[PDB]
Amino acid sequence: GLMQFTLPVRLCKEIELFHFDIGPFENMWPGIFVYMVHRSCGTSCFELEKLCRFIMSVKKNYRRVPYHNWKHAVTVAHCMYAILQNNHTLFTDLERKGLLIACLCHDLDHRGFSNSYLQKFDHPLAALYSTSTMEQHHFSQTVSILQLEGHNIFSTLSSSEYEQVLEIIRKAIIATDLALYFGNRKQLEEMYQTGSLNLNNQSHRDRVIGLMMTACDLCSVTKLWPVTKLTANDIYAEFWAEGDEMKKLGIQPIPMMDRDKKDEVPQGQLGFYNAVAIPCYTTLTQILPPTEPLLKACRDNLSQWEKVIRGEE
Ligand SMILES: Cc1nc(OCc2nc(-c3ccccc3)cn2C)c2ncn(C)c2n1
Ligand SMILES: [Mg+2]
Ligand SMILES: [Zn+2]
Repeated sequence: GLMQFTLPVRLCKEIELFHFDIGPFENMWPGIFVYMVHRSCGTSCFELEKLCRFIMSVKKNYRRVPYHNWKHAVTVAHCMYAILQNNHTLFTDLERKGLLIACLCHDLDHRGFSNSYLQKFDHPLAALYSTSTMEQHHFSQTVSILQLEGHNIFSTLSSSEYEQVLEIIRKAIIATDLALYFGNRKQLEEMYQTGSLNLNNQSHRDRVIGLMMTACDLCSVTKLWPVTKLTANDIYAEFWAEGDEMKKLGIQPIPMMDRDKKDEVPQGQLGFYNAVAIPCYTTLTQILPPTEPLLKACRDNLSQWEKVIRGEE
């Protein structure tokens, strides 16, 4: 009970900032997550022993893929920590509990391939889950790990609080299917502008948590430029492997995934910032004003990709 995680001074300070990078020391990432749960949620949200066992089972179930790996899990949870800490009073006790766990679990057992690739391959997961294929898998893997002996971090919740938190997690993880983000953000855009947005309406809160999940998931575009740029290499290492596997099925991949079209990456990043990232953080900032630093960092990174295209880097 009296056992805090403490971080070295630089991390204790920088972890509070949206643009924090969790570092290359994998052994510190569990501690960083527990620290974040303790500050976000409280020192008795979870039994430390069960939480430590849950974290290590989650870690084991992330694969050694270039991008959709344990580092991404913890990175996405940190962005959620920063959103929750800057919006203290807007979220319930259950939501704070559920959303850091959701973020840690959101890409469990990811193979480095898109929903499209699984469907074109005719992977068994594409028969079991016809839409949001990997995301329904990720939720399935989260429930599996929660049911291991000694891994039920929610055991101290009442029956209906348990049902509510697993429902928060399920929706939060499904919302990371980027195919669903575009319509979710359009509806939030409409609701905010006509003034119908009501955070006491559960269907509206679901939508806002969905958008928070997209914001945390895309948060590589909200880091300092050297982090954004080096993370983009890991992102494209997966896309280009998927592209190779598309070519093995006799399907020309989209250019994003074709390593033969590396030269078009900077123009492809502009499209991504303009069509996905900037609109994501703009609507998030309209709904949750203290998340503005994410939008500001995203715009700075857009300007850096604009400089790459102008051959100034
Ligand atoms: C940082 C980042 N970038 C992404 O896509 C960039 C992207 N490159 C292209 C492209 C590249 C080369 C040639 C032609 C087109 C298109 N587009 C959308 C992401 N997609 C999902 N996530 C999480 C992403 N995060
Ligand atoms: Mg995912
Ligand atoms: Zn993700």
